[PDB]
Amino acid sequence: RMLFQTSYTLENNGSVICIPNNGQCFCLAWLKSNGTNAEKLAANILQWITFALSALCLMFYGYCGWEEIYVATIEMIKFIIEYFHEFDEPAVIYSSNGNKTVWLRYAEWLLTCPVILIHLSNLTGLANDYNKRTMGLLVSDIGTIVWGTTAALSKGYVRVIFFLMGLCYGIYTFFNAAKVYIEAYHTVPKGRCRQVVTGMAWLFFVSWGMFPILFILGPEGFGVLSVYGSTVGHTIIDLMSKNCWGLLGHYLRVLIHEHILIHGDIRKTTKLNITEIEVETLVEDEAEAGAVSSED
Amino acid sequence: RMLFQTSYTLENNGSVICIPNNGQCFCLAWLKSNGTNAEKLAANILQWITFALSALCLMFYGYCGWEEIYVATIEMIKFIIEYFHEFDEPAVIYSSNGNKTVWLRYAEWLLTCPVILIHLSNLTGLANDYNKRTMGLLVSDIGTIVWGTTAALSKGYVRVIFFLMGLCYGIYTFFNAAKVYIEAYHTVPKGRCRQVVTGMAWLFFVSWGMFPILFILGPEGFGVLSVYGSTVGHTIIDLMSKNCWGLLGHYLRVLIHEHILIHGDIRKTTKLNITEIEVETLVEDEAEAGAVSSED
Ligand SMILES: *[C@@H]1O[C@H](CO)[C@@H](O[C@@H]2O[C@H](CO)[C@@H](O)[C@H](O)[C@H]2NC(C)=O)[C@H](O)[C@H]1NC(C)=O
Ligand SMILES: *[C@@H]1O[C@H](CO)[C@@H](O[C@@H]2O[C@H](CO)[C@@H](O)[C@H](O)[C@H]2NC(C)=O)[C@H](O)[C@H]1NC(C)=O
Ligand SMILES: CCCCCCCC/C=C/CCCCCCCC(=O)OC[C@H](O)CO
Ligand SMILES: CCCCCCCC/C=C/CCCCCCCC(=O)OC[C@H](O)CO
Ligand SMILES: *C\C=C(C)/C=C/C=C(C)/C=C/C1=C(C)CCCC1(C)C
Ligand SMILES: *C\C=C(C)/C=C/C=C(C)/C=C/C1=C(C)CCCC1(C)C
Repeated sequence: RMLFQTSYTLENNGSVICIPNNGQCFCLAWLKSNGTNAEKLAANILQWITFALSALCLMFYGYCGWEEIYVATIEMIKFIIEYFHEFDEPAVIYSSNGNKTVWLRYAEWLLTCPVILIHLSNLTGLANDYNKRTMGLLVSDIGTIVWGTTAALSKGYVRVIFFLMGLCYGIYTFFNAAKVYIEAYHTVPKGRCRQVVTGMAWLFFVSWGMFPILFILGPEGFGVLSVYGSTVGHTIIDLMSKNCWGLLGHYLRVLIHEHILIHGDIRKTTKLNITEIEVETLVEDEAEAGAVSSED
Repeated sequence: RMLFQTSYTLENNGSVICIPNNGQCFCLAWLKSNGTNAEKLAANILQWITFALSALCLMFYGYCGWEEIYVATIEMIKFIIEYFHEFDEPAVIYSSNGNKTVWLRYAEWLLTCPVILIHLSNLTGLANDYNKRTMGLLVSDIGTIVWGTTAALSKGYVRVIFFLMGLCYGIYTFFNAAKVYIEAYHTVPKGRCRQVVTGMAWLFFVSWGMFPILFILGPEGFGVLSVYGSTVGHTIIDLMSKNCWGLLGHYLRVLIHEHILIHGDIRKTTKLNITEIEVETLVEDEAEAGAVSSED
């Protein structure tokens, strides 16, 4: 079934490989097993469940809001490609140094990173503007993925360097993502909205933190995980990172917009000090509309 | 000098290739010449000249302004890698379907696309905020590059489809980039500043428009251009796209900031209709500060 050379003969007591002169690329490295049938079976189940959640989130969003639908849109196109060509090039890149690189995974990331990070910069959905910090988040995160993809394509000390360059960009991303969530928390009304923001923060840092961990564990790192093993781990954090996070996002947005429908846009001036930061706290009381320096 | 297999024997009248069983990947496709010595020589000269311009722009910017320096920073790191490992994997990816993909080129693009597009969204350097349109520009442009990179890694009708998907995202980018330049033109003071904005628009559309043209002409498309031929074409549009555009950008920014130093921030309300758009026209006269509906 492969469309590289899979048939060869060993000659001179396995010191020579002879192949048909049919123009196909050849490498033993490419033919290594992707894992056990149990790992594969587990991966095909989690993918269908991902397809189901992607399908239901989309129809649900069908009843502003563009970031959640798009991540579900990209996720459904991803599943149709997995279904037909999951291990066909270039869903997997089989390269000259013998590496298998899951370009399918890194491509989806590059596609939706702006969408997710714009949504990070718009949790309430009320903003029409994005600050300087949003721009640093996008630049740092895209650098991270570009260095990481380069690390996956490389070997030896070149892989180590590009991974370290990704980690430096990544730390800058995590640091600034943390400030956004802190501002969001003190912006939204006091009740359920702050539960959802707290939920989104946990989902975000755990699921995003797991990507560099799965890199180090996978064939791109120390080869602890098999390819199916890596797919299974990716499906779990994929469900958290995309479907669940966007679902919680849409829910938060609904709650905020309903607050404007009942109480109206009643802002405050919570001056944080987690520094000398400032925030417009939506409240349910018209009376409350003053400067509350809550130095953290 | 290659670190894939370069030594082989033809057997049974060229129907069989025999290779040392040394674990190296092998493909004839990878060994095709990259072009003539004249093409190579031309490419090495334009690269040094690019290194020189990248070096001088950086020192010059050394005497806010972060987008121009970064593009020169990424450009210098690019040249040191070209100098030592231009045709080593993964600066070029040699893949199982026989393709050579210049990952070096696509990586630089992904890295700086936010930087350039943020700078597009900040020509005057006075804005502290970015509108909804900036976000669509970044999402569309990163999609374009992801589809294009996928097209370069693919073959046959799969390459055609991903290229078309890139073109659809690309058209959305070009359309919205055009509106930004139109707003910028009617925002800046009447004199030299509008010459520079006009210069930046021409540089941008010509240099950005040439990338899909060089794709179609290169090994990733109809193979009209050789690899050195493609490098030469890339160096020319690289000089325009990065160094020259950022230099004109820094110059514009200086002019605008000097306007605030002499006349001060005197805005207007030029209501454009190229629709029902609005603009804050910086003027050199305190008197002029009214609504000028200039329906285009
Ligand atoms: C064919 O090459 C193989 C290399 O595997 C040789 O087999 C082994 O021989 C050495 C003895 O020098 C042992 O260390 C290994 O234990 C042997 N077996 C294996 C499975 O590795 C074999 O001797 C060679 N034959 C000739 C004629 O050179
Ligand atoms: C070895 O294979 C080659 C294939 O190139 C054969 O060479 C050619 O033979 C055919 C005649 O059937 C001609 O059409 C070509 O013009 C020949 N030359 C070349 C350069 O292509 C050759 O006949 C084969 N030998 C044997 C014993 O099968
Ligand atoms: C801020 C977010 C917090 C979470 C961040 C997770 C921290 C992971 C860092 C590990 C350093 C260890 C070195 C990593 C080098 C990776 C490259 C590699 O695997 O090298 C290939 C090998 O040398 C040839 O087979
Ligand atoms: C909006 C910006 C204006 C400028 C935009 C430029 C327009 C280029 C479009 C061409 C369509 C022609 C089809 C292109 C298909 C490309 C894929 C390809 O080369 O296919 C490989 C081939 O089939 C196997 O060798
Ligand atoms: C599809 C959805 C998401 C959220 C994908 C996220 C991917 C990452 C956060 C990747 C992060 C990396 C880091 C932090 C450093 C090493 C290289 C990586 C790209 C794996
Ligand atoms: C390094 C600096 C720049 C400005 C790089 C730009 C690259 C592009 C504009 C690429 C555009 C593409 C398009 C429009 C459609 C086909 C795929 C491409 C990625 C080549």
